[PDB]
Order: sequence, then C-alpha cells, then structure tokens
Amino acid sequence: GMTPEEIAEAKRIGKEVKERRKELGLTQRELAEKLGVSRSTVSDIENGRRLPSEELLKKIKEILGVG
DNA sequence: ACCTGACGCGA
DNA sequence: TCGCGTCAGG
DNA sequence: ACCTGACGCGA
DNA sequence: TCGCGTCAGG
Repeated sequence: GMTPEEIAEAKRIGKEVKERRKELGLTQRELAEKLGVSRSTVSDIENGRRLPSEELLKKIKEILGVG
C-alpha cells in the first residue's frame, strides 16, 4: 500500500484543493472540467484517498496554484 | 460510496 | 500469463 | 411551513 | 451509479 507519508500528502493536496475550489466558487464537476478529469476523481483527491498522478499534479498547480 | 473495466507491478 | 491492488469514470 | 424536482457531494 | 442532504420554486 501507500507509505505513511504518501497518505499524509494525499490528505494535504486534497484539503488544499477543496479550500481553493471554495474560494473560486467552483463545483467539483466544474473543477473537474478545468482539471480535465472526472468529478469522482476530484472527490477522491479532495478526501485524501488517492495521490494525484503526474498529469493531474501539473494541472492542479496550473488551474488552482496548489502544488 | 459503491460497482466495475482497465492499467502496474510481482511474497 | 496468471494474479491481486490500484487507478479511473459512471 | 410544508411538498417535491433537481443539483452537490461521499462514513 | 447509487444514495442522502441540500437548494430551489410552488
């Protein structure tokens, strides 16, 4: 499974993503359109259940500024 | 949150 | 190839 | 104030 | 997709 530190980063990114999405008044569906991914994938990261892959980490910082 | 098709990697 | 875990959209 | 169709998000 | 909570007009 994931390393204890991997879990931590999961929670970190997701919490940051959610907070930046509320400031941009975005829905998960809308943010997923921006991030070029599924709305379910948004909730997955947003709940620290899965670390973003390489393609999405690049987009997360591009769209939200979180890296 | 759970069901399922598909990719990543080997007590 | 065979087999579970995981990644992804629905 | 309550009934109901529809959107937001996952102990 | 499935399922409750909530948002909205009636």
